Amino acid sequence: XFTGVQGRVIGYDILRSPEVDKAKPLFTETQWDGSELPIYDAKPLQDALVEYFGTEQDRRHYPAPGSFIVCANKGVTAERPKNDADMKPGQGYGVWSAIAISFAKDPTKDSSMFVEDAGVWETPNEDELLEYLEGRRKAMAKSIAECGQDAHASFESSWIGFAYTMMEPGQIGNAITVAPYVSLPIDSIPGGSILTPDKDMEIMENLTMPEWLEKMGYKSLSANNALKY
Amino acid sequence: XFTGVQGRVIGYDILRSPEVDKAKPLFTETQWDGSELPIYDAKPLQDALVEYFGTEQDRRHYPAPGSFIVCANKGVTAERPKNDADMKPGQGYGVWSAIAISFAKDPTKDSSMFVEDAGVWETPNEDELLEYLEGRRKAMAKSIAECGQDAHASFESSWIGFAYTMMEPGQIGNAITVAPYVSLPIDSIPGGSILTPDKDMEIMENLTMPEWLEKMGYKSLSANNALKY
Amino acid sequence: XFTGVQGRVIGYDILRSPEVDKAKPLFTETQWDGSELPIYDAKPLQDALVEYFGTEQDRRHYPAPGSFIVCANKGVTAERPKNDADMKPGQGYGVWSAIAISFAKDPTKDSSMFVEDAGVWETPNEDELLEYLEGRRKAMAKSIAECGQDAHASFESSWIGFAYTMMEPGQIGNAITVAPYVSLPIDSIPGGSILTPDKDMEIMENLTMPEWLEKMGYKSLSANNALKY
Amino acid sequence: XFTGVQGRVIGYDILRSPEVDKAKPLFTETQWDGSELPIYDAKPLQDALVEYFGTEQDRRHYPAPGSFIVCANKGVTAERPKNDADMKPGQGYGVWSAIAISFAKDPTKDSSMFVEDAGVWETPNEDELLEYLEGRRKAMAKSIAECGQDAHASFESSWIGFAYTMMEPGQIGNAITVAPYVSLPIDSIPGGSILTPDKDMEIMENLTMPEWLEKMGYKSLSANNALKY
Amino acid sequence: XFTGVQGRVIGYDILRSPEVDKAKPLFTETQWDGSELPIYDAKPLQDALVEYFGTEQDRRHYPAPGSFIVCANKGVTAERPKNDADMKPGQGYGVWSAIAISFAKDPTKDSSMFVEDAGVWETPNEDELLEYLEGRRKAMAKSIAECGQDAHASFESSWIGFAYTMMEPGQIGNAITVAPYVSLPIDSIPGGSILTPDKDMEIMENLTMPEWLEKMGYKSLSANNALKY
Amino acid sequence: XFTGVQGRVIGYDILRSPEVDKAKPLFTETQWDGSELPIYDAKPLQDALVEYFGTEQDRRHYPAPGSFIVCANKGVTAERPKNDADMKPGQGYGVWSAIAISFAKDPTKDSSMFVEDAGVWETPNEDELLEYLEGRRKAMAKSIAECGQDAHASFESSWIGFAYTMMEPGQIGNAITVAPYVSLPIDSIPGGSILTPDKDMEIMENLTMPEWLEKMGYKSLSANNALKY
Amino acid sequence: SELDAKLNKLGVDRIAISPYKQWTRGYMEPGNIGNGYVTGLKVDAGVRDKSDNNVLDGIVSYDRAETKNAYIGQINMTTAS
Amino acid sequence: SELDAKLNKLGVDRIAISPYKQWTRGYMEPGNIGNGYVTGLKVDAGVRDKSDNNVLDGIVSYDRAETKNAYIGQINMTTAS
Amino acid sequence: SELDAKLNKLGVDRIAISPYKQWTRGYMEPGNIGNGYVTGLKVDAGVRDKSDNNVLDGIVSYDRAETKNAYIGQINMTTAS
Amino acid sequence: SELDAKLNKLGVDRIAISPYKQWTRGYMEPGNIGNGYVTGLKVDAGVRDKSDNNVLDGIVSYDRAETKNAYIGQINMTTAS
Amino acid sequence: SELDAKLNKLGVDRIAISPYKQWTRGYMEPGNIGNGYVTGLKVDAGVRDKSDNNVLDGIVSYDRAETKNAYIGQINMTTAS
Amino acid sequence: SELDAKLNKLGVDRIAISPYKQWTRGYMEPGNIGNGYVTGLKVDAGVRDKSDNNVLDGIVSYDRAETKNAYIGQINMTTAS
Ligand SMILES: *N[C@@H](Cc1c[nH]c[nH+]1)C(=O)OC
Ligand SMILES: *N[C@@H](Cc1c[nH]c[nH+]1)C(=O)OC
Ligand SMILES: *N[C@@H](Cc1c[nH]c[nH+]1)C(=O)OC
Ligand SMILES: *N[C@@H](Cc1c[nH]c[nH+]1)C(=O)OC
Ligand SMILES: *N[C@@H](Cc1c[nH]c[nH+]1)C(=O)OC
Ligand SMILES: *N[C@@H](Cc1c[nH]c[nH+]1)C(=O)OC
Repeated sequence: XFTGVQGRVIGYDILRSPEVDKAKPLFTETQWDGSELPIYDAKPLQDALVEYFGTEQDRRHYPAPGSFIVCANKGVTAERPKNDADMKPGQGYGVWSAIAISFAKDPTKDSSMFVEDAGVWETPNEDELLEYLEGRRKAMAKSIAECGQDAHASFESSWIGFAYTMMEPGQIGNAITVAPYVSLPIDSIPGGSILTPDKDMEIMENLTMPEWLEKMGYKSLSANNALKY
Repeated sequence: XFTGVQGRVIGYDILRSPEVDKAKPLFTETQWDGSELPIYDAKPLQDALVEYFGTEQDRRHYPAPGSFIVCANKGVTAERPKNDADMKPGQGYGVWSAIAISFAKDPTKDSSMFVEDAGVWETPNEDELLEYLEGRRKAMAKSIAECGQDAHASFESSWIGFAYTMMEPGQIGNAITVAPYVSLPIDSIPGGSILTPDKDMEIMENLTMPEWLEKMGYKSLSANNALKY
Repeated sequence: XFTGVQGRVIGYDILRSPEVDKAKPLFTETQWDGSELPIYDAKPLQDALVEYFGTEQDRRHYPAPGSFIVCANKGVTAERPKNDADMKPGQGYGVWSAIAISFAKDPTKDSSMFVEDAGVWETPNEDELLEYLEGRRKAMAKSIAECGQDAHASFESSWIGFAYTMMEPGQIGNAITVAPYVSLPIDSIPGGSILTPDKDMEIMENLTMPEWLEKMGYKSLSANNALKY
Repeated sequence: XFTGVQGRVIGYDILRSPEVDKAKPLFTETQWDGSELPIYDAKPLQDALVEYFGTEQDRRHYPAPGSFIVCANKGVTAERPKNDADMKPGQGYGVWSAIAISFAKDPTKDSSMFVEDAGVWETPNEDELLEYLEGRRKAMAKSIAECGQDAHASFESSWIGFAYTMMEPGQIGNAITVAPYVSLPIDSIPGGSILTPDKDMEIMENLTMPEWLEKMGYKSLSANNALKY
Repeated sequence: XFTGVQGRVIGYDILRSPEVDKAKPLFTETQWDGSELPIYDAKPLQDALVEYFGTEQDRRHYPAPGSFIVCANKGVTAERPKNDADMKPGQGYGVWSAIAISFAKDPTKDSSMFVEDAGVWETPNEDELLEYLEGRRKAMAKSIAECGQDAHASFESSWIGFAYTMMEPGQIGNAITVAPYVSLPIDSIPGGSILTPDKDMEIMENLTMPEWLEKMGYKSLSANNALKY
Repeated sequence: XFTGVQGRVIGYDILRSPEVDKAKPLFTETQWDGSELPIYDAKPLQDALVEYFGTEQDRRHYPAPGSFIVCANKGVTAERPKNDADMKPGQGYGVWSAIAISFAKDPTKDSSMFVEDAGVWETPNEDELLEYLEGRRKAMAKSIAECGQDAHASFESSWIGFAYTMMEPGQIGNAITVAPYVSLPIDSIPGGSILTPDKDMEIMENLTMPEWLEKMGYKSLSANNALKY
Repeated sequence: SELDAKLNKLGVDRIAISPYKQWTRGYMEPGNIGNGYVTGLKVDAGVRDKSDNNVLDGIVSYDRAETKNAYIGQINMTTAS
Repeated sequence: SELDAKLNKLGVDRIAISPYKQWTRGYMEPGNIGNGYVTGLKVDAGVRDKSDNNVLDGIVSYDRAETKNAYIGQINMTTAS
Repeated sequence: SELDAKLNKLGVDRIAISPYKQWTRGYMEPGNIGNGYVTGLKVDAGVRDKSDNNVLDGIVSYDRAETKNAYIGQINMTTAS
Repeated sequence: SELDAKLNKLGVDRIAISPYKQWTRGYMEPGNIGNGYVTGLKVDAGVRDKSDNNVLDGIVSYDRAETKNAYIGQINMTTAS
Repeated sequence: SELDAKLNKLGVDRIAISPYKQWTRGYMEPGNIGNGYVTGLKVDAGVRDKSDNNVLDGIVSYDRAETKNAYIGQINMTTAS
Repeated sequence: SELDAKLNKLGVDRIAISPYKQWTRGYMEPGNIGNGYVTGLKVDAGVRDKSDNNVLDGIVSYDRAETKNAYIGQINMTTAS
C-alpha cells in the first residue's frame, strides 16, 4: 502493498505526466460498491520514475549509494537451458513481472493499493507472450476488486504495466516489480529550501513532469516511447 | 523472534486481561537451569489484540492506512484441489499457524521471545487436526527450551495459540502467525496527552483490558469466547 | 548488498586489525576498467567483529536484547539423514556460507559492496569440501566484477571468508552469512561522550583493534587463530 | 532598537492595514545617501496591533499569562501634585511617549530600526502639548538619520506615533513606548496547521487586516478612529 | 511581575513546606470582585528556596556557574556616611526590600503575580524600621488589588516578606528582592530520570519539603527560624 | 558578570593572540586564599574581538542584523557644555568605561568573572585622565578580590582595559563597557561543518588569532597598535 | 513500572506514541514518540478460489487473512526473524 | 515572500509559531517553532493616585498602561535596547 | 493540496525530504525530514550466463535488473508486503 | 496534577529540567527540557565599605547580597518586569 | 577522517551512536544519534537434531548459529538485499 | 580540550554554533547549535551634539559607540549583571 495517507506517487500526485489526462481505459471492473474501476496501462508512471532517478548513464536523483530503500517488491528467476528438450520444472524461454497501483476515491479512509505479480514464460513465441499479459490485467483487476472488497476500499483508477525478457539458451532471467519509498533531495526541487519543508512539496505537487525537466535543464529521456521495459 | 527491553505486550504488560491470573498450565517443560516453564494457551492475549485494533466491521485502533508495520511473522500456503486423489506434493485439506511468547524472568538481561510455526494438514478430519496441534505445543516447548539454552535465557511463563482452516475443494489456504510492533495513538489512552509521554504508558500499564473498554465506551468483542481463529 | 557513504567496517575503517596491512592477495580479478582486484581471506575482519560483540560466554558490545538489527544476510538449511543411502533431494553431509566485502576506490560515488553465498555439501569428505570453497572465491570474484561493471563501480580490495559444518546423521545444519548494521554504545568508545558525537567516531577511526582491547581491558579472544567458523 | 532579517511587523508585513497604501508623508528627511525619507504617523500600525491582541474587555491573541515577552521599550514616570506652585524637579502636568519604526530599503543587509522616546510635559495646556509632539517627529527623524549614517543603513519609510496623558492633581503618570517580539498561535491563522510552519506565515503575509478580521469573525475595534492612545 | 501557566513555586506548588497549612493571615484586602485576599508573611517560601539552593557554605542545587538566570527583580542602594549630620539626599541608616507572590484562584486564565518593592531607611532606630515594614504590607496589598482590578485577576492568597540591614558609618547597603526562574537538575529529584520528564515533576509536586530533605539526606538549614534575611 | 562552564573567550581560549604569552603583569593583588593575582592590560583581548567582528568598514563576523545579543554591560553618559563655568552636576569634559575578565584557576567549580566600571571625567587635562585610569586598576583589583572572597573563587590572571573620550563643548559622551555572548557561524571556522559541532570548536581552540586571519585571508586590523579605544 | 526505573538507568525507555489520531503506527516510522515498542499476537488464516495465478492467489489469501479478526488492514508489512 | 527566499539561502528563516492555543509567546521562549519573530508598536500611558510608595505607584501605573488598549496583560517584560 | 489540509488535522503530514545533495533516501532512514513518503513503479528484468552458483546467478541478474532503466543502483533493498 | 491536565489541552506544559548534574539552570537557556519554569522568592541585602567608585561599591554589595543566604552565586542575572 | 570532510559537504555524516549502555543498536532504531551505520562480517553455522517440525528445526539451528562465535543473541533480524 | 572532557561528564558542553551564514548570533536565540557561549571584551565611547532631547542624544551616542571599532551594529542588546 500500500501507499496511503503518508504518500504521493511520482508522475501522478507529483511531477504529473500529461499522459494521464490523455489516457483511455483498457476496460473496467465492477467494484463491490457497484461502480466501475477503469484500468490503464501504467506506462506514463513508469516512464516518469525514469526521468527522476535517471539511468546508469544519465544519472539523476537516484538513491544514495548504500542507502536503505524499503520497497514493496517481488520477483522471479528461471533457467532457459541450451536448447535442451528436457526443460526441467521451473525453466522457460522468458520471464515477466507486473505491477498495479490503485488510488482510493477517498484517501482519508482508504489507502491506495499496489498489487504486483511475476512469472515464467513457456513458449519462445514472444509475440504470443504479450497476448498472455494483455489478458493478465483482467486477472489482476479481479484480485484487486477482491482485496477492495476485503477492506471495503473503493478505487477510482488503477494503472498496470509489465516487464519481460527472453533468455538466450543458457541464460538465467530475473523479472522484478518494485515500488520504492523515498524522500526527495533539495536540489531536485526548483526554488526549494531545507527550511521550507511543506512548501517544497507544494512545489512538486504543482510542477508537471514536462515543466520540471525544463526548469531543471533535463532532456526528456522517456522522449517519445524511447523506453522499453 | 524477540520482544526485549524496549517492549510490552498488549493484554499482558498493558491492558492486562484477567484471563491470565485465572489460567492454568497445560503442562511444563524443564529449562536448562533446572526450573519448570509452564505453558498456557495464548487465547487471552490473542483476544486482547482484537479488542484494541478492532475488526474490519467494528474498527478501532488499527494501523494507519499505508503505514509500515514491522512484524515478526511467518506463514504458509497450500492447495486443496477438486476432490482429486492425486494430491500433488504441497497440497492438503487444511492449513495451520502457531505462535508462542515466552517472557524472561529477568527482562533486564534476557529479552522475552517469540517462536512461531505453521504447516499444512493432510486428513480432512478437522477433529483429528486439533489433536495434532494439542501435541505441537510440546514440540514448540522443546525448541523454546533449546533456544533458551542457546543464550542462557530463562523464562517464567510461555503462551501458545494457533489458527487453522479447512479449504474447500479448489481453495487455496493461507495461515499466518504474526507479532506486530507498534506505537499507541493518543485517543486510545484515557486522560493522556501528547505532552506526557512517559505518563501515558503508566496509564496503560495500570488499566486492565476490562476497565479500558469501559472507560473508552467499547463493548467487549472477545465477549465470552466469541472469537475463533 | 551494500555499505556506502553512510558506513564504516569494524576491523577495517574502525578498530583496524593489523592483519590487513600484513595480508597477501590469494589472486586477482580483472575489473572492467582494466585494473586488478586483489582478493584476501576475510579472516581478520571476521575475528574483529568477534572481539567487539563478544561471545555467549565472554559477552561484550552485543546488540540490545530485543533490538532490531537490520542485516544484509542469507542462509541455507539441509538434512543429513541417518546413514540412509536414499538422500532425497535437498540433503547433504554438510552446509556452508560465504561473504565478501569489496571497498570502492572512490567511496564518494560508489558504495562498497557485499556479496554473499551459501550451499549444501555432498561428500562427507570435509577435507574435500575446503577445496571447493578454495575455488568458490574465484566464482564470487567473477560475479563481483560483473556487478561492478553493472554500475561502473571500481574496487581496490575484496575480502572473502566462509563458514561450514558437517551434520551428524539425523542433524539439520544451518549456514548463515550476515552483515549487521549498528550504532556503537558510549562505553565501548574510550574517552567518548554522548555530547561529542563526531569526535567519538574519530576516536574509533584511529584506535587499532589491539589498542582498543588494551585501553578497554579486554583480552584478545581472536588470540592466535583461536577462532574457527 | 531593531527588527531585521528575522522579523515582520503586524499591520505592515503581515495583516497589512490599507491605511498604509493611502497615507501621505508629513515631511521628509535627507538621508546620508542623499535620498529622502518620508515620515508618516504610525496610527495604522498602532491600531493594527490592537486588533490582534485585543483589549482587556475584547481579549484576542494576547500573550500567555506569565509568558516572557522581550520588548524593545522605554518609559517615563512623573508627579503632578495637588495644585502646588512648588512643582519640585521631575514633576509636570502630563507625560508622553513616542515610537518610530524605519524599514530598510534592503532588509538583507540592513535591519529595520526602532527609535523610541518619552518625556514629561510642563504646561497644563494639553492643546499646546500636541504642538510639541507635532514637532518632535522632526527631532526624531534627525536622530534616525544619524543612526542610519552610523551604520550606512538606508530606509524607505518611517512611521512615528505617540501616547500622552494629563495627570489629575496628585496623580502619577506612566508613559510607555514598547515593541514586543512574539510568535503567533495557530488558531489566529486561518487554515493553518502546526505541521505547516512556513506556509502559516505565507498566509499572514497575504491576509490584509480587514480580511483577517472577517475570516476570523472579529469586529474591527480600530473602527473609524475609535482608538486614542 | 508574573508566574503563570508555565510555572510552579518552590515551597508552595512543589516541595511544599507545611508552614503554609499552619499559617494564619495577618489581615485581608478587599478584591474588586468583592472577596477577601488573606495576607501571610512569606517566611516559609523564603526559607524553602534556601533549603533547595543551599548557601555559600552548605551549597546544594544552586545555578550553574555562569548560567543565565532571568529574574523578576529590583533593588536599592544607599550611603550611610561617617556620622555626618549632613546626610545628603539619597542617604540613610539602613535599606530594605520586599516581595509578594499572589496566586490566582484560576491559574488557567489568570497568571499568579509578583509585586516587589525596596527603599532606604531614615532613622537609626532599627526597632522602629520594623514597624514601617509591618505597615508596608497594607500598602502593597492595595497596589496588588489595583493590578488585579486592572486585568480582572482574582487571587486567593498572597505572601509577602522583606529583608533589611543597618549600614555601619561609611557603609553602602544594597537591598534586593528577586524571583528567579529555573529548571531543576536530575539528582535533586528522588527516583527521577532524564527519560521521564513529566513524571519527574509529579514527584516534586508530591514531595513535601521535609520529606525531600530526608529522602535526599539533607539537614534542614531553615531549622527552627535559623534564618534571618 | 560571569563566564563559566559554558564559555570561552575570543582571543584567549579560542583564536588566542600571542600577546598573552608575551605580556607582563602590571602588579599583583593578594587573593583571600593567599596567592597573588597578576593583572594585565586587556589590550590583546580587545583587539582580538575587533579582528573577528570586523569594523563598520571592514565588516566580518558581526551579529546578524536585528539579532538579540545578550551582553553583560554598563555605560555612562555626561554633558560637556559650551565652555560654561557653571558645569551643573553630572557634567564633565570627558567620559570613560572599564572592563575586567578574571579566569578561575579551576573552571569546573568557579566561573570566570567580569567586572566593569565607567565614569565621568572632570579635568580637560586628558593627559591627567590617564593617570586616574592607571590607578583605577588597583581599585578594581580590590573589588575583584572581594567578590572572589564572597564565593571562595580563585583566579589566576585578570585582564583590564578602558575606553575614554573628551567631548567637544556642547557634546554628549557615551562610554560603554560590554561583554557579548555569541555563537559562531560556520564560514568563520576553517574546515568546519554544520555536521561537526564539537569538532568545530576544537578547531577554534587550536587556531591562534594570527593563523586564523591567514587561513581566512584576513589582513590584521589590530596591526601594530593600530587600534585606540 | 518498577521495571522501567531500572532500564532508564541503562538508557532504555519503552515509550511508544503515535502522533496520529486513532491509528497505531509501525515502530521505527518517523514522527513516533519514545524509543520503545508495543507488540501483540495475531494468528489467522484465509482462503481464495484457485485461479492459475499463484502469486495473486496468495496475495489475496494473505489479504483476507490480515483483514480477518484483529484488523491489520492496508499495511505495508516488513519482516523480522 | 520573495524575500524569505533570499534569507533561506543565508540560513535565516522568519517562522515564529506558538504551540499554545490562542496565546502569543515571547521570542526565545522554549517550545516555539521557527527561528524568527513578529513585532509591533504599542505606546500608551496610565496614572495612579500618589501614595508615598513610589515604586508601587510606578508598578501600578505601568500595570494600568500595559492593560490599556493593546492588551499585554500579565507579562514578564524583558528589556532590549 | 486541499488534501493535506484534512490530514494535518488528523496528525498526518506527507513531507519527505532528504538532507542529502542530489540523492534520494529511503523512508525511515534517519535525518530525513517530514513524516511522509514518495513512491514509484519500477518493473524490469535482467539476465546472466548460467554458472553453477544459483545464488550468484540470481544476485547478478537482480543487480543488472536494478541497474536497468530507472536506476536504483547500490541500494540495500528492504522488503514489504 | 489535576491542573496540568487542563493546560496540556491548551498546549501548555510545565516541565522544566536541567540536563546538568546538580545545578539549576535559567529558563530559556538551551538544552533545558520542558517548556515551563520553577520560580522562588529571594530577598536579601549586603554592604561594602564606601570607596569613591560608586559602581564598584554597588557591584560588590550586590555580589555579597547574591551570595548571602539562598546562594545564587556566579550568575548572569537578566531582568524582567 | 579526510573522507567525512567530503561527505559533510554533500549532507552526509557517518555518526552512529547508541544511547544505550554497553549495547549496540540497529540502524534506523529511534533514539540513535547520527545518520550513519557501522557494519561487520559474520558467517557461522549450527545444527539441531531432526524432529518432524521443519520450521522449528530451522528456528533452532538459526538460533544456535546466531549464538555461535560473534554473538548476536536475542535479535529481531530484518533482511536487506 | 582536556577541559571539555570533564564538563561533558557533568552534562555541560560549550558548543555554540550559528546556523547563519557569516553572522554571529546571540546566546539563547533559537536555531543555535550547542549549549555553550563565546564571549568577548568591548569598551568604546561616542559623542553627539547636544540637542534638547536627552534620550535621543543618548540613543545616538550609544549607536555611534556600538558602531565604533568592534562592530556590533544593528543589535537588540539585552542586559545581564
Ligand atoms: N501491496 C503488496 C501486496 C499486498 C496487498 N495486500 C496485502 N499485501 C504488493 O503488491 O506486493 C509487494
Ligand atoms: N522470534 C522469531 C524466531 C527466532 C528466534 N530466534 C531467532 N529467531 C520468530 O519466532 O519468528 C518471526
Ligand atoms: N549486497 C547483497 C547482494 C546485492 C548486491 N547487489 C544487489 N544485491 C548481499 O550480498 O546479500 C544480502
Ligand atoms: N532600538 C532601540 C534603540 C537603539 C537603536 N540603536 C541602538 N539602540 C530603541 O529604540 O529603544 C528600545
Ligand atoms: N511582577 C513585576 C511587576 C509587575 C506587575 N505588573 C507589571 N509589572 C515585579 O513585581 O517586579 C519585577
Ligand atoms: N559581571 C557583572 C557584575 C557582577 C559580578 N557579580 C555580580 N555581578 C558585570 O561586571 O557587569 C555587567
